[PDB]
Amino acid sequence: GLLEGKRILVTGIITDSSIAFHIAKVAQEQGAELVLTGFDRLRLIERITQRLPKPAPLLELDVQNEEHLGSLAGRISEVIGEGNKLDGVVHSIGFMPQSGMGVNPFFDAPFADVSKGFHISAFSYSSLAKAVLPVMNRGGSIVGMDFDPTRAMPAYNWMTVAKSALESVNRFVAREAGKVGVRSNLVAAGPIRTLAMSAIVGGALGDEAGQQMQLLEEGWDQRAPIGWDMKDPTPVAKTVCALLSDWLPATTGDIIFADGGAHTQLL
Amino acid sequence: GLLEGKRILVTGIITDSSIAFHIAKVAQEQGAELVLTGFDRLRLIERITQRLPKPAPLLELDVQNEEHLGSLAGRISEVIGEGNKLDGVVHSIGFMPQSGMGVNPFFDAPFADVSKGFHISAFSYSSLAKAVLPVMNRGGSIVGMDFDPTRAMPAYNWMTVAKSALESVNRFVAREAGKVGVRSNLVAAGPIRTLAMSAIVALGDEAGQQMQLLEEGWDQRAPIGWDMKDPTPVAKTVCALLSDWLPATTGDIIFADGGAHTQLL
Amino acid sequence: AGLLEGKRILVTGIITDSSIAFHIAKVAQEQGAELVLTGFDRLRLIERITQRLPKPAPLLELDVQNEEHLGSLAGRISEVIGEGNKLDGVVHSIGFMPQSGMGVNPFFDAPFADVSKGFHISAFSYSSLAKAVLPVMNRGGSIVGMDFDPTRAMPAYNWMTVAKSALESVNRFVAREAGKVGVRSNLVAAGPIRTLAMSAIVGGALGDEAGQQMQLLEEGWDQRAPIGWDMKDPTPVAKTVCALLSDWLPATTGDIIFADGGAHTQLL
Amino acid sequence: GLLEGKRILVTGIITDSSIAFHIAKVAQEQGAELVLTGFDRLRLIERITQRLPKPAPLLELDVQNEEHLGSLAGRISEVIGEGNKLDGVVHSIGFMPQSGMGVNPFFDAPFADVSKGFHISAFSYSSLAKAVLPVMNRGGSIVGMDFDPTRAMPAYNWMTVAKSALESVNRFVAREAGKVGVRSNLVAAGPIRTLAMSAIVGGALGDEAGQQMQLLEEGWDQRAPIGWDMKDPTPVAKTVCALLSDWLPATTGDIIFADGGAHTQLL
Ligand SMILES: NC(=O)c1ccc[n+]([C@@H]2O[C@H](COP(=O)([O-])OP(=O)(O)OC[C@H]3O[C@@H](n4cnc5c(N)ncnc54)[C@H](O)[C@@H]3O)[C@@H](O)[C@H]2O)c1
Ligand SMILES: NC(=O)c1ccc[n+]([C@@H]2O[C@H](COP(=O)([O-])OP(=O)(O)OC[C@H]3O[C@@H](n4cnc5c(N)ncnc54)[C@H](O)[C@@H]3O)[C@@H](O)[C@H]2O)c1
Ligand SMILES: NC(=O)c1ccc[n+]([C@@H]2O[C@H](COP(=O)([O-])OP(=O)(O)OC[C@H]3O[C@@H](n4cnc5c(N)ncnc54)[C@H](O)[C@@H]3O)[C@@H](O)[C@H]2O)c1
Ligand SMILES: NC(=O)c1ccc[n+]([C@@H]2O[C@H](COP(=O)([O-])OP(=O)(O)OC[C@H]3O[C@@H](n4cnc5c(N)ncnc54)[C@H](O)[C@@H]3O)[C@@H](O)[C@H]2O)c1
Ligand code: NA
Ligand code: NA
Ligand code: NA
Ligand code: NA
Repeated sequence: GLLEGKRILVTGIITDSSIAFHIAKVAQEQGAELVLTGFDRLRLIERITQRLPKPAPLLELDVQNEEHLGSLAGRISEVIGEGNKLDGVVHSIGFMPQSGMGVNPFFDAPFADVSKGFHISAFSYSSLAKAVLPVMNRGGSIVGMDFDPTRAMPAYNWMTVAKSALESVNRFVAREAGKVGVRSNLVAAGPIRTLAMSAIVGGALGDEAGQQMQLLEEGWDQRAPIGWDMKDPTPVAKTVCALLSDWLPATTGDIIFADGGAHTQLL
Repeated sequence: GLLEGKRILVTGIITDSSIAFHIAKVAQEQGAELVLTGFDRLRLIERITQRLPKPAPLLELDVQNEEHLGSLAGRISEVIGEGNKLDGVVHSIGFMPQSGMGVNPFFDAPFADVSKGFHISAFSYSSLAKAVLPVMNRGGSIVGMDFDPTRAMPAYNWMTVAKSALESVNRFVAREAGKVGVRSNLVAAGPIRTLAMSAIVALGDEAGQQMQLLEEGWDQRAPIGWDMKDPTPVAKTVCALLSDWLPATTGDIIFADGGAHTQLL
Repeated sequence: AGLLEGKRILVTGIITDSSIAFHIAKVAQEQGAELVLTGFDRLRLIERITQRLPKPAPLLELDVQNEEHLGSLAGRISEVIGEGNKLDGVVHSIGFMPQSGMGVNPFFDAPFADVSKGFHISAFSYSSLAKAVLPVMNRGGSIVGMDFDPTRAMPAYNWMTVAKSALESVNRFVAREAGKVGVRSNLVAAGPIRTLAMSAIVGGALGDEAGQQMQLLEEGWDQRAPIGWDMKDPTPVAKTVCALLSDWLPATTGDIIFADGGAHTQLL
Repeated sequence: GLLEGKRILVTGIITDSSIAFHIAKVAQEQGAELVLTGFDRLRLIERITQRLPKPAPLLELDVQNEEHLGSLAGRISEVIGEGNKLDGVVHSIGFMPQSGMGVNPFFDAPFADVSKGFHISAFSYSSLAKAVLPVMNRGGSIVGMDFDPTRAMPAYNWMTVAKSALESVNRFVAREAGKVGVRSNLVAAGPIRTLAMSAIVGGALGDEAGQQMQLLEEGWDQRAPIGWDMKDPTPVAKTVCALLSDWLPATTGDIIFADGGAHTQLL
């Protein structure tokens, strides 16, 4: 297996459409031993994670909760064994209140909403790394999920701003993680049908949300030289597992695109 | 003059070393009529702005204060005249608590501090645009100050993250401002000796060595050199973007850094 | 009162009154600059075009593939501008890629000799022109070239896009050399400006599928641009070039300034 | 193995320091069956390829030679078997005449020299793809070697221009290759001590250029959060093998950095 014998923490499962669910699934198929975290809906997440190929312990983690973060490393050590450390950590956590996305006016998002979105979507990448690095092996790998924010675009609005901040945070986490021999990278994915993608069509009434998703998928698949399927998270999941493996050992502070090549083409 | 007859709002003057002070100075030399804003120490700012070439009214604006923002357009109209609008707006506002910069470890910056820095340095570019666009002419220009955050740097830490956010905010502000014929752009300046940039740093030998190497390297990398004690080239570049001479540039970043960012060594 | 008052500026690249260089020259003269112009090959026709400019200007022959033309250019410039005078600005507005490299053949089928010629004219010659003119440029001068954003692949533009990527790299090295004598070097990345060659593709020169793609590509600029984009109006591009020729961007070099309506900053 | 059962063409071996030699070594260790090509010094390359873990046929290929390119597919088919195709192709080919490098003035490099370097280092990435795509399986992978040309550098001079052109070529190759389900990507490596740059490193293209190359290497390891070892091509070879594998299946037209993270850091 690609990740045989590696112990990996996977955040961000909420439904079995979640990108983290497919990251966790491929990682287990490739021999990894997982620890999972879940936010808020722990009973529902526990049932969801039973659909994964192999059993894995589930820990509660709200990245806005400094008590959760401060106890996380010790809670991880309790489940993986006294003398054991993590080899990989997956950040697959994002949120932006409704006012910050969809057809809602960009100028009308109140700061309290945008700040919450920045906290969960960008600041928390530093928060999670700070919490887990003490229980990470040298040679380890932290990977976060990104959506290319180089250019502005409709509907993504303030979540785009949060991703721009996340990219910057990743470069600084790589400085800290490198002091202990750990890599830090983002995977910039093309669009995937998840709960997150439903936030993007927020405000659309009627068949508008469906047709907006149709236009998004059509244009992405068109630009991508090898095509793009928003219903298939497996290629993104594999890319994350590639970064969690030992096969990109000189890549850190970086962004690896898993978008079908769409961002390299203009029409 | 380059800005003859243009009415321009300039935020961010705190001393005569402020970048906004030199922007305001050059803009007046080039025929512009200015309105200034000031945060917190208004009595001191009023006296400092008397050093500018020409008089300009001063309005209070704390960009975290929604009442200040919501009244700003009406307060601008009171000073420039009933039937008049602004042609330009300069955002030269930046702040990050000490926990988010310097020798303070990146991981130890509390969220409340970083959020305040994000508010003042990135979110407020949108807030300011929202407030002034109703009293801006078509063909107008909004310019903000940037420091290239494409790569991580020691000591700048969370201020670099805020600048990464600011670049993204500018691209979305350009979409809103473009609806009314207004451009929005950032000037990415090389390092300048100001109060805000001195906050980034006295604080031990590691911080001292980091900044010397940053400054040493910037003049070295820049093909035409870089003078950290001279804000004039940055001020002129902002005036270039306020003028009518870059009329098809918006949502963009213009570098006034000696060309340093184009060179590796 | 002119943006370029008293400045002596060399403008290459005029072939018709649609040439971007023609509009650069027009605005620069309107802003008080004194121009020297260059033209390639059929100078008698180019001279009739340059008579349409607001003010008279000498025209010098320059084939940028001809090293004798390049080696004699500085002296020929000095002869027309006066013994003790130098240039303040230079505009490179020169580009060409043979048809095989811009869609008439598939990308893989363009012969190297054609592509090499396009690279020579469109990228290498920015270095060649800088070498030739820098001896007669004042400190504080400015060299500006024309770019078409090559960050992403596009239909039909093919090897010309490769040439522009090369030109962007050349500009960064010219900035190193020019900076030694106090001269800035920059590119203006313009949005598309209507031409006969690309109009032919939109007319169905490369078939109906390629025609639709080129038109969609062009239309997309005005759509993406937050302030719109007018493919028939080179004046905003001309003004931006004059802005880089002025003294108002004095700390910008090795760089790329976009005059594209903001299109490249937007994804839809 | 990461490349088990895959047939891969590797260009660019000249000595056992070549990046291509280490790509070949790791690929064979990971189960790949290789075909190798060599330019000009075929007796030397034959001996060099005997140092690899496993035997591999060696084919002559001068990428400036259109006859070599036009016969290449058939010569590949002859050695891999009638009904078999390639799964991967590695372009590890670069050259710029001395006039285009070192202390030799950038403005003085004659066009004939720069055009030759452009042909070998950038155009031939398209030429090789054109030549090999007819004998490539769907789902295959083409990988070329890049040196980040986003910013100008001492001594690399016109080779940096060639790399900027190569990055553009890669995006158009990805378009064409994507039509038949093949990916095309570059690996931007940190500096590695190889034959091509040895004279510049040794001061033979000026004492100043030698000094600047040392400063470049020192700063590269300094910037890199996980360090950079200019004598160790293994992390680069592994990254190329990662792109040849099935684990980055949604990445094309792209550039993957194997540089210690140096390019993401300013000091
Ligand atoms: N779906 C796409 O098109 C897309 C594209 C690129 C990147 N991404 C990114 O991938 C990541 C995963 O999103 P997804 O598409 O799988 O959607 P998702 O809704 O399934 O996952 C988002 C996760 O964030 C968690 N989360 C929210 N607030 C949290 C908090 N306070 N503490 C801890 N966890 C919290 C949620 O519980 C959920 O598990 C996000 O960063 C998203 O922005 C998504
Ligand atoms: N100094 C540099 O090296 C450098 C480089 C590039 C860009 N910049 C940017 O230029 C801008 C101006 O900074 P400077 O270097 O002139 O420093 P400065 O300290 O002189 O100016 C910063 C200004 O921000 C104002 N400000 C802070 N909090 C505010 C609030 N709540 N509401 C309104 N205004 C508030 C201050 O009153 C001050 O006038 C900032 O955006 C800074 O990030 C600075
Ligand atoms: N038209 C657009 O959409 C567009 C967009 C962006 C950039 N540009 C660039 O702007 C520049 C000007 O192009 P244009 O649109 O005005 O087209 P154009 O055909 O009018 O100008 C190209 C010029 O190059 C000259 N030239 C060609 N070979 C030469 C040689 N051997 N020696 C000297 N001069 C030579 C031609 O005589 C002509 O004057 C080019 O670099 C072009 O790539 C054009
Ligand atoms: N060494 C580094 O620091 C570095 C960094 C990044 C990328 N790269 C790139 O990696 C690739 C491999 O170079 P290297 O450093 O391993 O050096 P090398 O000297 O070991 O390999 C260069 C190869 O190019 C081949 N080549 C030259 N002309 C050719 C032609 N006409 N036809 C076919 N092959 C030809 C040579 O035979 C040789 O095998 C090059 O593209 C180089 O630019 C190298
Ligand atoms: Na496609
Ligand atoms: Na310098
Ligand atoms: Na538009
Ligand atoms: Na280091």
